[PDB]
Amino acid sequence: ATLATKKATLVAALKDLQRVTVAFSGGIDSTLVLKMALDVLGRDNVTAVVANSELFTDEEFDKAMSLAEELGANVQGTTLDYLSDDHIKNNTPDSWYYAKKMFYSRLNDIAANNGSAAVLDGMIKNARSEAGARSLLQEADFFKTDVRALAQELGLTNWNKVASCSVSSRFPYGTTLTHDNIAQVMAAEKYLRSLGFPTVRVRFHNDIARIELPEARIGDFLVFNDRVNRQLQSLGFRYVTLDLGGFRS
Amino acid sequence: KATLVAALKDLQRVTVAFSGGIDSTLVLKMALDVLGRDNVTAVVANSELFTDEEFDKAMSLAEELGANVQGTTLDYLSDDHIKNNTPDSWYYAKKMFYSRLNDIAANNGSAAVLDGFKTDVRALAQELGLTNWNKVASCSVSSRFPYGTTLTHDNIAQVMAAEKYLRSLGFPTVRVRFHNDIARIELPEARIGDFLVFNDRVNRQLQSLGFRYVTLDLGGF
Amino acid sequence: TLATKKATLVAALKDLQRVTVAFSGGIDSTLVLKMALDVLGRDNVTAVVANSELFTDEEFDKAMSLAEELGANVQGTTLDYLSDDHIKNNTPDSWYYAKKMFYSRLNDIAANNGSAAVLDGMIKNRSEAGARSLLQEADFFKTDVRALAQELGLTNWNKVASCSVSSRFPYGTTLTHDNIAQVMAAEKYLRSLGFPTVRVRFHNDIARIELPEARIGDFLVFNDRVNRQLQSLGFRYVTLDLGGF
Amino acid sequence: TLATKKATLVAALKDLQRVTVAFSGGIDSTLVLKMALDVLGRDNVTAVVANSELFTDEEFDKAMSLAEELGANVQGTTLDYLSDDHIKNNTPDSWYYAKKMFYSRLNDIAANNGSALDGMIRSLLQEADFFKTDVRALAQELGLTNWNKVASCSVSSRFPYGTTLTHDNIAQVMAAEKYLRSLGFPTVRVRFHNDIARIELPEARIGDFLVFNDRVNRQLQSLGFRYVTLDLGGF
Amino acid sequence: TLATKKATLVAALKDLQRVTVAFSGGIDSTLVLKMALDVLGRDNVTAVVANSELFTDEEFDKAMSLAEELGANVQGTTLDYLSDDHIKNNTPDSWYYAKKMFYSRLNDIAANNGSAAVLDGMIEAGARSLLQEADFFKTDVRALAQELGLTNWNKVASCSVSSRFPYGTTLTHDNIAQVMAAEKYLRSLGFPTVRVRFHNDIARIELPEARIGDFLVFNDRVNRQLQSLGFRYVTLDLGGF
Amino acid sequence: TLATKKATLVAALKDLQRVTVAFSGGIDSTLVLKMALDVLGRDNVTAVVANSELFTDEEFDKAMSLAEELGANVQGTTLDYLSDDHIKNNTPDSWYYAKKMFYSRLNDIAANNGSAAVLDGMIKNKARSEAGARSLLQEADFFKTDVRALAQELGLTNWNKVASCSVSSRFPYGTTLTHDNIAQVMAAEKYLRSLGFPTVRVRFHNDIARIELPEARIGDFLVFNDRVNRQLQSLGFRYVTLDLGGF
Ligand SMILES: [Cs+]
Ligand SMILES: [Cs+]
Ligand SMILES: [Cs+]
Ligand SMILES: [Cs+]
Ligand SMILES: [Cs+]
Ligand SMILES: [Cs+]
Repeated sequence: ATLATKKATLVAALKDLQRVTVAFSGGIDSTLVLKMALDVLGRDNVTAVVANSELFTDEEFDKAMSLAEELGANVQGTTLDYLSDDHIKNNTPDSWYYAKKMFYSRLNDIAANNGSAAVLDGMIKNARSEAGARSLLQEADFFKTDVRALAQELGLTNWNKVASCSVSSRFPYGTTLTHDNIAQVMAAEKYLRSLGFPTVRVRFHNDIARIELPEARIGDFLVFNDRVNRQLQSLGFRYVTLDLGGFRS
Repeated sequence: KATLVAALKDLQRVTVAFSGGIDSTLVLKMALDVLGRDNVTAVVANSELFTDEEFDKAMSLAEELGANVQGTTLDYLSDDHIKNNTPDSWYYAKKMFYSRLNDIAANNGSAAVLDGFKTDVRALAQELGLTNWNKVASCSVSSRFPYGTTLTHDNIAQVMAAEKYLRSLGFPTVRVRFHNDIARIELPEARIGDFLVFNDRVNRQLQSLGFRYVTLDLGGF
Repeated sequence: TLATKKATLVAALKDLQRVTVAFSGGIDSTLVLKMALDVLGRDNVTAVVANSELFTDEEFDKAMSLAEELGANVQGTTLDYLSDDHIKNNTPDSWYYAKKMFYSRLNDIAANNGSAAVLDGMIKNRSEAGARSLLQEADFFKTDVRALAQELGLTNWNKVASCSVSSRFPYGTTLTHDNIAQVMAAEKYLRSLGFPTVRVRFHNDIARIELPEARIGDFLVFNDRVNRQLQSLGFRYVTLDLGGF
Repeated sequence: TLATKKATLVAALKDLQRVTVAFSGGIDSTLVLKMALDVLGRDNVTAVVANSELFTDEEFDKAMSLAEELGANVQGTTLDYLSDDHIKNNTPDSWYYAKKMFYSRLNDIAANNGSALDGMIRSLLQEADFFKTDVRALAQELGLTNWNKVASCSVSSRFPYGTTLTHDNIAQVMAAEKYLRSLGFPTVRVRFHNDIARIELPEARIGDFLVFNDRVNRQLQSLGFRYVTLDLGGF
Repeated sequence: TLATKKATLVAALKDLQRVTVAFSGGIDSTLVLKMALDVLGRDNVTAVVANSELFTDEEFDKAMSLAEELGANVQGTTLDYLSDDHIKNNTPDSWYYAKKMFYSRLNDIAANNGSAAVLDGMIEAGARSLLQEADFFKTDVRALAQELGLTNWNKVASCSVSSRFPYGTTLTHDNIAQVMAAEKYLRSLGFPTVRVRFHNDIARIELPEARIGDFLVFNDRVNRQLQSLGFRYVTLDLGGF
Repeated sequence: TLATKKATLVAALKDLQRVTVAFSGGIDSTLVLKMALDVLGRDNVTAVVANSELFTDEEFDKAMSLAEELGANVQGTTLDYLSDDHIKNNTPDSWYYAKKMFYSRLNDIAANNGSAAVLDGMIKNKARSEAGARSLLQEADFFKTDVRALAQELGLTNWNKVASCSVSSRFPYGTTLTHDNIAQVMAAEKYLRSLGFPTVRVRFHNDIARIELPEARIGDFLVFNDRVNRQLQSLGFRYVTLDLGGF
């Protein structure tokens, strides 16, 4: 339960694996996994993969790609067409399962080709598990607090402090995702973020946009009312609203 | 004042469409004062598209002036143009309204039904003026529903309860626009700042009335 | 039946011949004072307005002028509410011990000028003092009060009623001249900033300010000024109740 | 005593026999105009309204309609305050030369109709001991209901002492206040500081102003101001 | 001059031979515990962490965990501060008599474990502040902390819960729980610096004035929560924190 | 490549043997001072932080402590920027004459330290080069990402993430800088900073102070309205205003 033996667990596991492929998201957990992998195995035996997809922002992709380079890993992007699976295109409740399946199926193809012994992700002990992958922080009982601590011990400083999550969550179940509406939602959230709100949602309800913000920031939002209204109207919405129960999940 | 009083003497017996406003109160009192309690019949309309406070306040308000008051109820929702909320709904409603007042007038015996310049009106008001006004004007609840939407007994009650709640918080000028699972709240932009302490309570309150998401329009009115 | 009620009221006044009216400034006592004046004449009506440590000087001056404007001969009287321990110690029965002291003074006043009874504005919604509510004996229903006032031209009364300052103190807490002055000064300040509906609840070294919730947002710009002022008025801590009014 | 002062006003008016009233549209000028009418009769009282380059056209018209509705024969007059250099150059006594020019014209009109009065609290109200609270009482007692709940001061107050007033800056200032008024702020001043607009609001209203920040910034910038600011001490 | 400062610390430690440390979890106690461990070894160092009713269980656990991570022999003990009448009735002397109970227990621990002194972290009970004797400034502590690799201390300061009560009000287990439950709630809304001041039936909240604007959306929710926790009135102090 | 960029830099430091560092507190000067310390040792590196009337005391003290904590012998020095007529007269040239005066002092310090060069923290993208000082990161092709790359590798985790311009930006170009108005502007911003607004400008318009804040922070300012008004009025301003178009 000491942070040191947690680290020791992580190091011996990697030494056993010898060659790894890292599912690199750009967050703190992914950064700790990629950083520790390089520190134990060296740049030649680690491959960082970043997924380019229509369900996450281009900025998240671009900074993650550079973040891996700053960590000293040979990084490789790969593009995933999530909308090619009908459960995702039609935004059923099982969408998450087919997305992760399509994602881990792609990473195992990559690892199988560069000879790697495992795919690595940044699951930590916090209902999620994925058999064809090794979550070494979860496996060594790394808690959110242990990740921040080991990250500071190593000097890792520059990750992406906000998770942002898949855009399918901005559409109701049963709604079909298209390039236009996804682009419509992404343009809206990019705007609200540029005003200073890193945690933001623009939920799609056809002609109504419903914005979720953290309740503690709603007071500060008032100065942007008219600008958000006119801008989100340029993107296709007729009504621009603010959900009074703020940012739920 | 000279012309209006002479016009009243000519009609002798009248029925007044009483709204509670500046015009309706002044005409009803002058009609009562010129034609007498025995010759004036005041009617105030009760309907599913306006709140009971407008109705109940109007019946008690006119009695205070000393006129005999008569309520009548109108099933606007029996007209398909209103039930289906076409843009022409206003016209069929007013048509349905005056045909009811003309039936009433014919049976009571009135010569006419009276309705409600403003600068000349404000002056004649000063001669007496009275209190227990109805200083706020009403609007039909049809405006809270889009044109394609069919009006039901439940959603009208739903929207009216929501506005009645928001009014009680201290926001007399408000609209709760109906979009099925979404409530869209219109407030005057100068009041949106003052609304913030009530956010969570309005959310849980309007949700218990049937709404799934409770929202506030960034453009106010 | 409105005329029927007014006639009853008139028959009561004419019969009594001389009256003293506890004039509050409100619509009801104003209507009573107007009808009393109209039925018996200025010389046979004495309107009394009570001055006490439990209400503001502004409130007293306002009632005194409202009686003067109707054309009534008006007389102020000062009451030492704090001499009775039931008020001084602010028990929950304080409301009645205050009203008992009030009607007894009205009977002393009435007894010396010659009035047949004391008049107040109680309404069909005191007995121990021979006080009569002519509006309530004739089933005036608040709607009739607004009605007879319009008939008579009564247009200008005291639109907001005055609560006693004892409501600013918790039960059992003893009132001193300074506590009352502290509280009233605090509310006079807060009203002057633009908050006509306000309370400064007294909790010894704590001030607890009650506002209409919709006005708290506007209140923020005055926190430090209000804090320093109510602190200079005797409070050590100045707080704002999260549950408003 | 509220009637003892009414008697003073009525006694003074009968003595004057014929009157000319400087009617501003406010509570005080309204009370005088009504009393002159009822004590002296419509034929012996003339209400004069001053129009000038220093007050709003809306302010003039609201006064004109109220005087007629009170039943007075009312007469408009225009004053070119900008022709006196003390007014145009806004030195500190500019108020005195404007008021002098105003009463000199009001004395002119009155002599020609034949009258032998203003709303200060000659000011027949400030003689009978009216202290603003007495004025509202006589206003309620008399049935007066409609006047200007917001007091209109001359726009020369928006410029620092020494600034010369032009039609352009005056219009600029009046356009800005007219804009801010339409947003829900009836009490407002836009102080002119060349390229800087300094906006005074009642402190109780500053909280509500935030939703309009960017709109007024771009609007007052379009009227000629470069920087649009809000005075922290407000009105 | 910094390298001579470390030397004073090393000599003072070597002279003592066996030590017990009052470990707070902060940077100073971390530096003292780490250097004692580095000079004397785990077998000659005892880290003491106190559990008491005036500080949180969360804070207790974090000091316990920080001490284990440095590799120290750690000894928790509980202190019943409310058995001293100065603390229970919260006179103004409470702070000093509380510290006396604390240093008496640690010196009792030190006498039985075998240590020469009780060490604490400060830049009449035999306690010794070695960073002080050697003249460490806050600037010098952060410097030696990085020289050693320390990154993980307790960045949050901790006041005793006696500060939430006025002098003369007596502290009980129940009102203390009430005050701490309230502050933890407010912290969970997002206000890390907060006090819930106890005035019997009145709750008085001190906040950073810059966050009072942001607080309004929680007004009614805080009212009902702290009312449910025992308060009758929930108030906000206008002069902030 | 980065392994061999560190290499060029470490080789360059060994050649100079003794150095003086222009320490700003930012990541770039932090990387250089840290590498000089790691390659040449504490005895051979002298960190200099400049105090002046055009920058805050907070920025000065924060840089001094960052160098102390990094393990460098740190030495403050003060510059009288207002003695140069180009700086006092707030022309568009002022920045250059300031940097000339600044590097001129670093060279005197260096001559007394015994150092072979003056090092600054400039990276690949006249005052610096007229004085002969050297940007060692520029010389190994360090780009912003290579600075961040190496900062993690050395453990550098604590630098000064906020940049800070000279006070002359609070004055229009025609205005000549005086000690009294500089004190006026700086006291005000230090005041506003203490209220909880780290990003602030007090623009000087003679009798008018015009305050720039982030729009997202204007809402929070309300409880401080009357105190900021009276405080800046006590500092010499007649009117204290807030720009509606923020920062
Ligand atoms: Cs797994
Ligand atoms: Cs109804
Ligand atoms: Cs009094
Ligand atoms: Cs004009
Ligand atoms: Cs505990
Ligand atoms: Cs300085």
